[PDB]
Amino acid sequence: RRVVRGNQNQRPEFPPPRYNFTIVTTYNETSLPSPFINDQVKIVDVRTVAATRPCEMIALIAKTNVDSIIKELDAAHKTYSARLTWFKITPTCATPIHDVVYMKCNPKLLFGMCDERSNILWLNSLITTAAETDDELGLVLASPAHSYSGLYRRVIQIDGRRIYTDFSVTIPSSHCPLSFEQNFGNPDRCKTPEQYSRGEVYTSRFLSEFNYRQGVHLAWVKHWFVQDGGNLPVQFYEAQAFAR
Repeated sequence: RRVVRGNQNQRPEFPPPRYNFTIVTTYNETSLPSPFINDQVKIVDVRTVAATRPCEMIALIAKTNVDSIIKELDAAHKTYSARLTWFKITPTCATPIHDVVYMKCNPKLLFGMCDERSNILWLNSLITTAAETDDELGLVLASPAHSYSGLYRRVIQIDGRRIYTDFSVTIPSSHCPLSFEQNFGNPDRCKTPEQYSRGEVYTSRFLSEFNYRQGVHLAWVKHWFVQDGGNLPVQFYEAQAFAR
């Protein structure tokens, strides 16, 4: 288990928690449904994202209809379970890079505001340069390398409904010395359509936990990016307005 270690006087400021949840580190797993689209037709929101300078921090963000599904369960007066999974997708295989399972979700509230969740899973080589956005549905990527270029797919599962968003990402060719190479295409983590179909993909077997709430994880990712020389885009600043 990854833990953050070091002197208190080197911490960033942490925004207050959004929702007090319990990580059920012992919950027993189900295989990952295939992210490939074949026999179940889906509408997909397709976005494009391009970094314009080396080591640029970027965010994969797109409004979805997730609330219209959550609030259908509210009108039914049903709590629900959910799953969030990010993939890097190629025609031959798909690599899950972030995966979370949610239980006892109150549909009066927003996505992710659920009493329980699984371990919060990440590709281990992304933990210091990646985190969720504030509503837990976006992905922040610090110091990408050129090899990050390609197709990213987010699958949100709410009860028995699924939402797909694709991001076509371009990163320029100059080298970023702050980056980590993810080797996204490695067959240990890049799983074929057949492997998903046969029910054989279990994220606990190859992703790693970073069981810190979003506000703490992103605060650290932004702090480490700047302390290593990165130029933080104003998009990732917080509002102080007139206060303090």
